[PDB]
Amino acid sequence: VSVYDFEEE
Amino acid sequence: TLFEVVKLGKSAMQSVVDDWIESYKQDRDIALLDLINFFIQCSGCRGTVRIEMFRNMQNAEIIRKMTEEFDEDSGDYPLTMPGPQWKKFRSNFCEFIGVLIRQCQYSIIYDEYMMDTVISLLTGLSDSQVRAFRHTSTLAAMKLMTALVNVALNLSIHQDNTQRQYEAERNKMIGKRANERLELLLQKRKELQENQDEIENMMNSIFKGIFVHRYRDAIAEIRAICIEEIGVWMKMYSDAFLNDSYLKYVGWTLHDRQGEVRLKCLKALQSLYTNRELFPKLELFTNRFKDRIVSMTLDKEYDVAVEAIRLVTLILHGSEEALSNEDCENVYHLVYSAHRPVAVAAGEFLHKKLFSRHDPQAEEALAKRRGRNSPNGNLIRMLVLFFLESELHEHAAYLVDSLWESSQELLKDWECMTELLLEEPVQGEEAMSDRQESALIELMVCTIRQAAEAHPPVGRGTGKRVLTAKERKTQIDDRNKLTEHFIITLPMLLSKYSADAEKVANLLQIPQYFDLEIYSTGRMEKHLDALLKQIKFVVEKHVESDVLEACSKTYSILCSEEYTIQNRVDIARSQLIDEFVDRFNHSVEDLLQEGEEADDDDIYNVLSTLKRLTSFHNAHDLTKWDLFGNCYRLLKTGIEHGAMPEQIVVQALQCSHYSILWQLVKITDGSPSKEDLLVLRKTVKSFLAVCQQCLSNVNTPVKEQAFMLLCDLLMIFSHQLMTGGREGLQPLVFNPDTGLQSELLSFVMDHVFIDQDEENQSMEGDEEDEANKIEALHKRRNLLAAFSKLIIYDIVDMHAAADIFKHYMKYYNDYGDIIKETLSKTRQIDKIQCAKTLILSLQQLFNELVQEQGPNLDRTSAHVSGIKELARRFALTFGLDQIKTREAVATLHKDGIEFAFKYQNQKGQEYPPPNLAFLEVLSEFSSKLLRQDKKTVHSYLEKFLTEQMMERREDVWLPLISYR
Repeated sequence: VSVYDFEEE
Repeated sequence: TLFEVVKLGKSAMQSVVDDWIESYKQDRDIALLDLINFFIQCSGCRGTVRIEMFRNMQNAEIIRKMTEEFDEDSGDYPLTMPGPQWKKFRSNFCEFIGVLIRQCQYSIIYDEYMMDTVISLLTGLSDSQVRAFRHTSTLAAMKLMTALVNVALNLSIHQDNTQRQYEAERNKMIGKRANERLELLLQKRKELQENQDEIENMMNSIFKGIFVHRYRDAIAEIRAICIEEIGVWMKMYSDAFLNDSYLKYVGWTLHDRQGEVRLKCLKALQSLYTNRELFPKLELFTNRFKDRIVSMTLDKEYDVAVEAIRLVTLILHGSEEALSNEDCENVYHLVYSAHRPVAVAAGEFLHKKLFSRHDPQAEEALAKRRGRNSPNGNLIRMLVLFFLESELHEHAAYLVDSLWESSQELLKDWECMTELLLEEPVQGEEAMSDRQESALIELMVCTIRQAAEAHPPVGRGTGKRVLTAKERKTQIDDRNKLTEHFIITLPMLLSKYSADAEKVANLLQIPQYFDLEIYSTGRMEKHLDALLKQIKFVVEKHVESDVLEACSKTYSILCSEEYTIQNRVDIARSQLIDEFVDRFNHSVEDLLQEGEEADDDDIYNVLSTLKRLTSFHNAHDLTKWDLFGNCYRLLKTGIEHGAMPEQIVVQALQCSHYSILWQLVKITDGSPSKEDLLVLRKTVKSFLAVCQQCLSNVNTPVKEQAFMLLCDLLMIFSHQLMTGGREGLQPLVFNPDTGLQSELLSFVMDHVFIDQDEENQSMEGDEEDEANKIEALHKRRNLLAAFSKLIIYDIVDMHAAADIFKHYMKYYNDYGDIIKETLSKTRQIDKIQCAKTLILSLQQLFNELVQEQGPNLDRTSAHVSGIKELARRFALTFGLDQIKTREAVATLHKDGIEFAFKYQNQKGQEYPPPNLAFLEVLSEFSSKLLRQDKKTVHSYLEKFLTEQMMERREDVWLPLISYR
């Protein structure tokens, strides 16, 4: 599920 | 001019694609220049790329220069200009990109020349601040990479074939030429592998350079187009795109604030379900975003709700896992949506879900019917249970309409629930419950009425309906089968349910849809007569007004003289009404005398018999049995005594009115006499006296019934009676009485124009029951509508209707429609007198203000503001709309000026006018609509004024200043 955690920029 | 050639009617798109291919093989630079020029002029930039400026200096400064050299005449760009010529321009543009890139997939696309410059320029323009460049570049590179995805699919297929042939050779080691073929296959496999690696390189480049930037873009349409097409790809290429690496963008984009982007997201999600199952990651994402899907089921847009319901149906096809029972009941309430497509989608989902008794949603021989009269019973059973639990409706009309097309074969199998209603089937089930019986009967009412008439009910109505041949033949043979089935079933249906009033009322609406000549062909008039005797037993056993109305309407339908059976039915009608005449005479001749007592039993018999007689006299001409003597004796002893039940007087008045109008029917028949003409006029005059007494009677429903009967009498004797080429009806014409007109106006004002609970002439309606406020409101609207219908047709004085026109703001929500329509119609009848009565309405409101507040008038209060707003909407109601446009305005201005100086002030001072604040009202009618007649109106105004009135300019005379 951790790949879908938005951490961009 | 490739932009113009592609735009202005390209004969064959592949032809100019091959022309570009030939030019590229001739020289790469000129064809690249032509393609870039095509894309730039597709972006709306009228600048033209040259050979050296393309070849030498880079793409970012090209983007800056074309931003400077956009050379616009308008802000529009070719992706949003009106339609046709530009719509086919956009389609040709997309098809040119697709065919051009896809045709070169074999040899040209591995030269590593055009895609570097194309990707760089398109990525830069997609990062450009200009919306036109961003949109056009996103579409261009988007079709480019879609074509590249297709190329990758073709390369994967070629890799699979060469791997299969490599393994096939590796089976067979015999042959030197076989080994040479093996080495050739290995070389081909390596070539396809490096081609796939190159395609993956440009795939990743385009993706991480364009799609990641532009799904976060501020433009909704770019994101919507991207999501729709990515769902298209993931539908067609599930080899590499069916993973969370691309579903993360879909999950992030599902929470978009724009309806169209979410619509495209739902389209993409349906593209993941359509048309192949099953995949585990699809169900993982479905279980992840079930809440978001059911959120979109209740979205603002109807399209998004429809797509979400269809996605739910797709999940039910594939998963049957994520949806919960509360979501199911939410969609069951969506079955009762006002919007018909949403309701029909919900009903189709419900039919798919909750109908699996013997249909496994699979092949036949056990799914439709097992050859017996039993399997479909349980489908009927949870239809009945669903109607029982659906307490959001007393009728299954919307539910059946939603379930109409999805369950067409099931809803015509009427024989099944017919044995599950009457004759106790062999299934061993429980007794058919009375609530369940009424529910099933209501379902049958809905299904067969939708079987006869195909139009959806009100709110769902369209009015643009066309009948095809298949539709009409299905309608006709449907009518045939229901006729032959239900002429059989209705006798013992009634025999089982004779005492059930509401079930009889429900069951007697179907015979309105029976082709009566089938009886002549089917020879089933005997069953008709059996049902006539059965409904005679019901009529003599039931006293309810509604069931008598239903029976009378049923008789009127079967009193169709165009069919042979009219004599046969008229036999039974005459028999039953003759019985009721005899019973009425026997009961009345003992009720009218005092005697002992009259008790409640004779009262009940008289009331029941007169109810039946009035009901069957409404729809049928029964004046051959002149019972107006008995009815008029009853009405006159009600006048004299006044101590006897209300409903008897109501029935007597309505029956006498029915007799009078049925006599009125047989005088326009081309044979008018004179003796019976004067006799009928005298009876009408006696009825008018009785109605006036009942209007003066203290009972308020009796007052309303007397009012509406008087309305009917006056419209019968109206001025439009002379319209239809009549001569001898002139003696019949009776003029209204002024005292009666004042009584009518007083009744209307005491019992109609009420919006509070202080009057207590309107029933409570506080509890949300059948006795709600809406019934009283609609009844008062109906009474006001009847009064205004008398007003507009030159019958009653419309100066009384000025007091109705003045209530347009105090009763806007209740009767503003009626007041506006009446004002419009009276304007269309006589606009001058309409304006005179309109300014009279304003004068009446202003005089009420004078009474309430005095001569100071509180010019800044809410009353004056409301009157001035009424003046504004009255002034905009005028203008150049009808004949004598400004003459009515001039007459209204003269009347307002006369009223403004009508009264003079006794003290402080002589020259200040009382009623001066009406000039503020008239100032809205002066405004700036006119110009030439303003001088004349001012000349009329200055007659009442003096020079001392002219010179003074203060707060008291501010209305005069504002008017001038």
